[PDB]
Amino acid sequence: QFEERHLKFLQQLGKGNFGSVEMCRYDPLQDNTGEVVAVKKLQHSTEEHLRDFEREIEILKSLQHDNIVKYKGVCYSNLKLIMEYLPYGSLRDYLQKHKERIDHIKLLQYTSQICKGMEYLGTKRYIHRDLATRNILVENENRVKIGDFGLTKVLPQDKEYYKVKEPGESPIFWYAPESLTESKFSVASDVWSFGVVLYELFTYIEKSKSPPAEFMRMIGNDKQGQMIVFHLIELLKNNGRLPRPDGCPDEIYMIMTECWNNNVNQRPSFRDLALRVDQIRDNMAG
Ligand SMILES: CNC(=O)c1cnc(N)c2cc(-c3ccc(N4CCOCC4)cc3)sc12
Repeated sequence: QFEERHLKFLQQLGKGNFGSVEMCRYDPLQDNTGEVVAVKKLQHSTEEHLRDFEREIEILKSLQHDNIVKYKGVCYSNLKLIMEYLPYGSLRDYLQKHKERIDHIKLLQYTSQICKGMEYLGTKRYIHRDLATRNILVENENRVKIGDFGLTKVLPQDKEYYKVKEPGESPIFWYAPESLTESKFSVASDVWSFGVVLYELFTYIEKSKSPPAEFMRMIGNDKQGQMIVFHLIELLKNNGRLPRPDGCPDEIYMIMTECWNNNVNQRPSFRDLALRVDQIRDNMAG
């Protein structure tokens, strides 16, 4: 395992749900020849959150895929999850800062990699529940990886869905209708979120074009607080949806809209999404 005393703090990487990820140098020979790693810990350790974190850690190390962040180990005294450090950071920050370097062909390359990572999750009956570009990490210009699994759950053997309502704030603008109304999470709800991720990528993370900003504008910024979810539910019920991003090809927007089907069973599979995206990639190449 990783020893506490040999882990040197370098900087804070992010804060989500109930954790924090820090950039650290694991230097066991204290001879600055050690590798930099990412360390995740609960920002406020609760026994309920500790049990969830333990599960999260088991989920991540049971995963080995090119498009999933690598598990490196754990650190015991306050439990800490040690993961590989991806130098380019989250896709959301990377894309926002590098839009001039990233074209549509590369956006589809990332899209394809995200789908393959998700199809791999589904093969283990894992439901991510938090897909968004901020949870995708960039290893290099050509490779992205799903980098966080804090809300990931395992489907029960007898059901094709999982019910769960956690205390606090949820990323409601990335949530499928049945996740908002019934707290139901499934591969199909991950697909709905994947559609939002696709939307995100093609907006190049323009601040005014974010899902929260767009939906709040459609719902009315003169909205309340507890009623926000209620109005979001109604908007989606009446087929209100995120607009086609500026410059987005019509065939890409259709993938988005198909993922945003109110009918859970009509949403495409991740396997099919990969095939349609790779087909469009090839048609844009030659
Ligand atoms: C430039 N290098 C990096 O920044 C970097 C490198 N390697 C990594 N493995 C990670 C992981 C990161 C991270 C940051 C925020 C969250 N959140 C916020 C969203 O909600 C989930 C919790 C999770 C993971 S950053 C990062």
